[PDB]
Amino acid sequence: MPAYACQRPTPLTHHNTGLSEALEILAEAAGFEGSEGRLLTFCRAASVLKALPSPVTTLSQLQGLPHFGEHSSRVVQELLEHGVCEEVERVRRSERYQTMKLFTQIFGVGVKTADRWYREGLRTLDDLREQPQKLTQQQKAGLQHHQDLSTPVLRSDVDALQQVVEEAVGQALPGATVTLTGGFRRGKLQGHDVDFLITHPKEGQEAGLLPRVMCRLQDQGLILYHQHAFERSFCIFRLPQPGSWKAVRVDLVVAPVSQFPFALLSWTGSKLFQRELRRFSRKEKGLWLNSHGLFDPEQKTFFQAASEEDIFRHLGLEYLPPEQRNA
DNA sequence: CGGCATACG
DNA sequence: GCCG
Ligand SMILES: O=c1ccn([C@@H]2O[C@H](COP(=O)(O)OP(=O)(O)OP(=O)(O)O)[C@@H](O)[C@H]2O)c(=O)[nH]1
Ligand SMILES: [Cl-]
Ligand SMILES: [Cl-]
Ligand SMILES: [Mg+2]
Ligand SMILES: [Mg+2]
Ligand SMILES: [Mg+2]
Ligand code: NA
Repeated sequence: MPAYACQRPTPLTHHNTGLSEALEILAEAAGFEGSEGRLLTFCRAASVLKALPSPVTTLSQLQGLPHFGEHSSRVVQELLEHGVCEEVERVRRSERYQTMKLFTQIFGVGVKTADRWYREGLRTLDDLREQPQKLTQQQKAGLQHHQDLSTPVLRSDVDALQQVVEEAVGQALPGATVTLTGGFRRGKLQGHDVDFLITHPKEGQEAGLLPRVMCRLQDQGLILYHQHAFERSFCIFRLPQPGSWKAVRVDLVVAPVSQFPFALLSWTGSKLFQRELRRFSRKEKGLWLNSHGLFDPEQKTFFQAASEEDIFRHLGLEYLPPEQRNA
């Protein structure tokens, strides 16, 4: 079992679901306390279990697996022996965890804002609604739409939404294309949002595109919230439903075609997969990876990629399709 | 021990 | 919290 998640296939569904879920609770709680390192270790340990070919049934099967030391091994040991880990259950029921989870789930509220509200004594969404002078416009939209945004987006919803985005994109710039990315590209059946990547086959034509797209969608009455030159939009869209509609989070990103493989790789995820790939690139290969390119800081050159396959090859990694990037 | 991903809004 |  290699140490980086980008070195091994990780499918969406696997054979250690309960164990991985428990470790991810501890990872999430570590993040709420500001410990990024602990969060990463617990996330990495969970992801190792997702990559195994069969269920862990005995503690001895953890021997030699990366990211399993005394703490993660004890969690697994307790789940195997008793079906429950006391530390995990204590986190689950804790007021701190439940409130930080509730607050950070809001679009526009991160850990730092949630923590400050927690320390001020706030606990519920109605607590926040009763003090709207303390909210940004983004947070107000996140709070007004919180209920709809807490409902999973279905893969059945995605097709309808891609068609409306394509219509606006085609008027904004004929020939521009829309690609589904994020979790749905990795095979998820549900999501918290829909992620799209937009480009045009003629380098340079995509400059200035996203404002033109957003203005068109707003004129069609489909935008419930957006932030307004720009190239990324994190919006709330109106999606039709039987006799009504619901609010859905949609992310739109524009990239030049020369950067498209890098942007597609970056926005397809998973989040852990991308962090691990970027860490691998820098620490093992001495190359700096981001959503725009892959840089050699010694030669001061960028690697020209025509496909995600090119990028895996240039990092010396076996290619993983999106469905195997569910780290 | 140092390190832990990344840039745009 | 774990790796090198
Ligand atoms: O902190 C982050 C968040 C997101 N991303 C990049 O943005 C992509 C989309 O980020 P999302 O937050 O939309 O996640 P997701 O689509 O994988 O899963 P859902 O919760 O939406 O179902 C991610 O898959 C990752 O590639 C990061 O690189 N870092
Ligand atoms: Cl590999
Ligand atoms: Cl690390
Ligand atoms: Mg998504
Ligand atoms: Mg998104
Ligand atoms: Mg230390
Ligand atoms: Na949030």
